[PDB]
Amino acid sequence: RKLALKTIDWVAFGEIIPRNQKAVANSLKSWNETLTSRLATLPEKPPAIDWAYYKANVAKAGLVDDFEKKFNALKVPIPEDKYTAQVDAEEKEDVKSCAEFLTQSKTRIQEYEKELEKMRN
Amino acid sequence: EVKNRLDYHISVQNMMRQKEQEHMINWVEKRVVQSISAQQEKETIAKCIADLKLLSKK
Repeated sequence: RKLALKTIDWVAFGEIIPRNQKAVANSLKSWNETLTSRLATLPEKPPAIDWAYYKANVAKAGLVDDFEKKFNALKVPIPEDKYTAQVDAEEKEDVKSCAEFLTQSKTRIQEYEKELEKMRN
Repeated sequence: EVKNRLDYHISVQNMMRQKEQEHMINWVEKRVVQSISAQQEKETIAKCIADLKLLSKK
């Protein structure tokens, strides 16, 4: 796969703590860092292999040739999602934030402003 | 994981070459050194050259 690249605003996050996901945040910082700083250091590939020259200097011969062909012909597996429904579980809770909560909230908020006008006046 | 297996095969062939080499060497050199000086002229052939030292060094 890749890397999620995304943005972290730390006073925002941490404060958010809607109880059913709150806990994750506090832990989530520390978990992320582990991966973050670690991956930054490592290299992703190792050295490469000149099988011919090594083979010529081996005396248990044809084995290296076997391993060589099999290695070069071979592909290793990959690692895969348990969860790309989380991706979507967002947009649903985002409906929760906006429309559901937004609108009824928005109306209240606006009114107070207009209200304040007159109660300044 | 591959590399280590390869290094063993190479390393053994190296180690065995030396472990033969010294024993082969000692066995050869202890055999033919026992001869030689029966030809005293391995001695003379250098008195020859050693004389080409005694001359041609000064």
